[PDB]
Amino acid sequence: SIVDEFEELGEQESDIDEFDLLEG
Amino acid sequence: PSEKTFKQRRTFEQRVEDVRLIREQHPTKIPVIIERYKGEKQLPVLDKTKFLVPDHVNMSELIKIIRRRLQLNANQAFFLLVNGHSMVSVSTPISEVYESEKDEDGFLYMVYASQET
Repeated sequence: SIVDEFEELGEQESDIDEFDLLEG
Repeated sequence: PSEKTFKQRRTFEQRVEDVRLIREQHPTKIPVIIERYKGEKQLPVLDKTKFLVPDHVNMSELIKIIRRRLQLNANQAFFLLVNGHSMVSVSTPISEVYESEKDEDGFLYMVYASQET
């Protein structure tokens, strides 16, 4: 019932971002 | 997993400010925290614990909503304890329950368990 969202950096390309959502 | 209740995860001031915003944006709703009794063992965990309940909904109606969310058998025992203790009137609109049982922070806290004591 807790969520921690991590964004992945250094990811080109392009306009799409990646998040890793950890649900515990 | 998180072991912490809503009160242990949010400061008093954060909770007071949540209630103020909910009050201004939802004037006919009661903000209710519904958590599984701390050692409850028969009943499952609810997917979510934070709800806005319309003023007119009484405890009988709320109980049946939560039971259906928990996918309970009709025969399974379930109690919803408000501000610590079994509620005697189940016809009372939650807006009036709120007036007598709301926490100092402005939320209404309930716990569900397989028995009342």
